[PDB]
Amino acid sequence: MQALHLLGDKPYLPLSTTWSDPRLDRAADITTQN
Amino acid sequence: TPTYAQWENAAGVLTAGLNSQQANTLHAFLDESRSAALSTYYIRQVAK
Amino acid sequence: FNTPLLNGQYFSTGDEEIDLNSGSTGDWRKTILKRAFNIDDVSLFRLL
Amino acid sequence: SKLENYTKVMEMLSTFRPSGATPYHDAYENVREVIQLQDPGLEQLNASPAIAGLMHQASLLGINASISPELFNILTEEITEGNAEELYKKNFGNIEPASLAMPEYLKRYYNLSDEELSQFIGKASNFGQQEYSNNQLITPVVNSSDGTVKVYRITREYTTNAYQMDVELFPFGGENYRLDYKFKNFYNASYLSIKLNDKRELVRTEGAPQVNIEYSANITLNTADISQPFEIGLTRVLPSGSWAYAAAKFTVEEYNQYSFLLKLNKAIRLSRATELSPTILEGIVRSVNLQLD
Repeated sequence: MQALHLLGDKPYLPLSTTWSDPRLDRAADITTQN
Repeated sequence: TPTYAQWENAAGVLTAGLNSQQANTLHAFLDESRSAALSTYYIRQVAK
Repeated sequence: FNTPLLNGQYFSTGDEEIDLNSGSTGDWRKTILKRAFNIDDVSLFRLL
Repeated sequence: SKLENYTKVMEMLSTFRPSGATPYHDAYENVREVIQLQDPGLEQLNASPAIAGLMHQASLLGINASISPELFNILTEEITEGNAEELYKKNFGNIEPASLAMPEYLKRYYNLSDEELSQFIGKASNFGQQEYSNNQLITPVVNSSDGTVKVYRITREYTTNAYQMDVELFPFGGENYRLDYKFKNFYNASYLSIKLNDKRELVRTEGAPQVNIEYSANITLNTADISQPFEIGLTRVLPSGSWAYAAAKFTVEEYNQYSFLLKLNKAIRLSRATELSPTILEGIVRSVNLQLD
């Protein structure tokens, strides 16, 4: 319990996200900058 | 629909027939359920 | 009789009258007797 | 509580529906546990046809499923707009639906697990209305930037050549939408062009859209769009450059969470009582109603 309150509230992370299932071609072109 | 007194009467009559081992398991399960219910009600209604 | 407590009711000697008739469907005290003696209502009346 | 004796307290607790793990009917739990000790599965009850027939099936059977009588009253309730604003008073009391909208607060309230909450929040896209009614669709949308749930009312308004088609709009994310449309008359389009109003072309389809086909498009509509009572203008453009243009406006409103939270409450309490997966319950509810009800 001493280590538990030190860690505190475990963060919630929603599985529903803005990530769009993009094509490999498009994800590559997007991430190709710099 | 059966009123709570009817249910409590049935619970008592049914419980009277159990043996020590089954009564021990029934009481443990009832205590766990009661603890959960009382904790939630206290949080909602009694906690400052 | 008293442990485990049945529906938060404490059993003790009193001047009230308890029915041992099997078909009478007695109060919680009859249930206490049945649980303590580990017998049903008909056998409770037979024991009486 | 001003209650002195134990059984009055357990009677109160048996009906304290506004709290997150009540109502708790103690006598019912005792009876169910005693039955599942003495005759697991009611083999002896069902082996005696007369006794089994003195009961209703739904009564003996609902003691297997651990549905208490007040929980049965909760789950039976006819949740609709026009009573949700007071059935929230019955089922949640004083906690603001804006606070209970936050996933962390709701998970703490139901004492749920994180992965348990995650599948209910996926199901939340089903928890809304499933189809347009009175040209309205009322639906939750998860703001994945913080996971919070927001309820949108979409109000349809046919503006132009409504004899061409039916059109319907169904959000799934922030500025992210499904648009569905279904034609009534045939025009041999060289292509189908669909725009925000007649302005920003959101999708185009080559060839002629056919009658009685529901076509779909994963369009987007942005804040400066959806703050308006924007039109959506569709246009079958024929090889002649003639068109069957048709359009409808779609007003987007943010809306109260009452009817959402009451359905999520029914779903959580049912899943927890029957220890059945939410996917299983969703696969059961669709076999009665095309609305998740």
